[PDB]
Amino acid sequence: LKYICAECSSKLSLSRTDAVRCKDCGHRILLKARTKRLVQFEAR
Amino acid sequence: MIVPVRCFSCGKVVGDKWESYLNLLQEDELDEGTALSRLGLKRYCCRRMILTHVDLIEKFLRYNP
Amino acid sequence: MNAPDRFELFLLGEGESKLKIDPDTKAPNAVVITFEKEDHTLGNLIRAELLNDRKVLFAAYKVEHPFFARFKLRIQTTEGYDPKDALKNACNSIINKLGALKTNFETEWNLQTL
Amino acid sequence: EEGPQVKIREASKDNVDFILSNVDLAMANSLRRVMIAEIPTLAIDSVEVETNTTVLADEFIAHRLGLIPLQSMDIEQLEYSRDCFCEDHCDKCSVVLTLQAFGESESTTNVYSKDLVIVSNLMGRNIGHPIIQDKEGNGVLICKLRKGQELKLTCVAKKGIAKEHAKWGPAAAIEFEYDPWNKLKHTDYWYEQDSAKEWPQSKNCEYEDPPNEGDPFDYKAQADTFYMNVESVGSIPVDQVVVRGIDTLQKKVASILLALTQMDQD
Ligand SMILES: [Zn+2]
Ligand SMILES: [Zn+2]
Ligand SMILES: [Zn+2]
Repeated sequence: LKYICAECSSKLSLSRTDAVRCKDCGHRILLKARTKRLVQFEAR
Repeated sequence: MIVPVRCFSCGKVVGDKWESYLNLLQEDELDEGTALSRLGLKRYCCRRMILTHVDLIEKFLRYNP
Repeated sequence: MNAPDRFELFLLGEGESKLKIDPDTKAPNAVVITFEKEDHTLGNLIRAELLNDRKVLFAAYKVEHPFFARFKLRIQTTEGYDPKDALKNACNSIINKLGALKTNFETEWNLQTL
Repeated sequence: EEGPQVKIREASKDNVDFILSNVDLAMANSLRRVMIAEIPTLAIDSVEVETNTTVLADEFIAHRLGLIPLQSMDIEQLEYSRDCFCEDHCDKCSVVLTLQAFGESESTTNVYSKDLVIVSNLMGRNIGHPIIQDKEGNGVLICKLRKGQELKLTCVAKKGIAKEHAKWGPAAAIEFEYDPWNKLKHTDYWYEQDSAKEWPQSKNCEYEDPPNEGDPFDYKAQADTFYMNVESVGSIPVDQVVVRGIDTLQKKVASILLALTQMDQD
């Protein structure tokens, strides 16, 4: 799948056997991107 | 966080009266009471709803992520 | 978590009838009617309108528990007067007064400004 | 007419100050209760979030979205989603309106209620349009975006009762006062010295006759004159608030009458 860095606006797609670090950054803090399958919210 | 859309107690819309309120404090240099009065907030529950509120979202927007 | 659905306050459940007419075993010519999915709004009004009828000996409503949207209404009328007819007369009276009130408010509103 | 009477003292777009005459207390109270809760209104009930990079949480936004006042004029020719024979929702029961916001300028990009755009087919019915009583014409401040923050979502608004959720509340605060002189003695006033000098005098006192000390207590008096002030939020005009309130009460009484008509079946 894909991931996004923390302290920079990027869009890595490195799956397993890759992990850290980031593309043109230097830090190893990687967050996971939002799901494509939408979720509904009862506006209450 | 951000200005509550409607007053808890009664139900009057107060979310559209935030910015205006601020103006009435800095542009016309009024006190909080008169500013709240001019916005049609006669009941002290809504008056509370605006006066008592703290806009924290401005400090939240200070982050880059 | 254990909180019930909100629509259970006005939507009738599976098999639950709107009204439950039960023969009161205490005093003769009396009846207890269970109103489902209704609160004080209807009960207080109907009860107050059942006291206007001078052929009604007793009329009282109660909500046995605020958790559940329902209330019981006990009615006792004079002999030769079925209580259901008292309820009907009360209801129709309410409807008429409300209609007249609506007409009056409309006519009064058509004469205003701003 | 012939029964209860109305006397409009003040009237505007947002408020109606009037006097209910020749009415029982329970009917005035019930009218108030119906005006508060049991009046159908269109409000956001479903929120589908695609992208949300704003500060606020998802359901945090969805909540205030639900509280947004929407046009509920022709709400009576709209239908409950629970009654319509459609899957989930459709155009005969719900109103779908989108929201697409994105930080553009270096300054904070505000997201108001005017940014809501109706998508579903209204087919003639005056409905769904978010009420904007704002002077600048912005409406309710929903959110705030930084520089590259985006908020993309869709809202399905359905017909609902304020009894189910306060977001479907057509009215705000309803002022209600009977017998400004305590001539019915429904209230034993609290005091330290003088009861009259301490407790403030109501405005409605201008519309009734003060008691005479030479006169005894009128024990055979009831409550006839009521002073009301109904305030609307915007979804439904004040006159239509009280009128649809009356019609709702009348209708739900007529349903009980109809039930009595139905229980005669073998
Ligand atoms: Zn990076
Ligand atoms: Zn309030
Ligand atoms: Zn439908």
